[PDB]
Amino acid sequence: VYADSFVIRGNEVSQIAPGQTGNIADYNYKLPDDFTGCVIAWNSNKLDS
Amino acid sequence: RSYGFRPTYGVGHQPYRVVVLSFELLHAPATVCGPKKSTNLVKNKCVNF
Repeated sequence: VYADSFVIRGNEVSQIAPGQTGNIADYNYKLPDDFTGCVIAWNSNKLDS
Repeated sequence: RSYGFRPTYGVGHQPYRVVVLSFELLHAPATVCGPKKSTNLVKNKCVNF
């Protein structure tokens, strides 16, 4: 089981997916094309700003 | 739920178009089959009917 956690900006949350490129999908976080599993995200404005 | 077809996806996630045919070889008046021509009905002889 693989687990990882990090903090980013909201505008680059939808970019977190296979097949994406740009600000966060090429300089910060990239995933393979044959990825399997699940993706979990939530808002954390009131405790990280 | 819906699908998310996009051309940039690799082979395996692209939409495919499939048609499947169904037959049934029971005893009933035949209506559809291949191109062939009949022959005169012979009787009282050893033939390959």
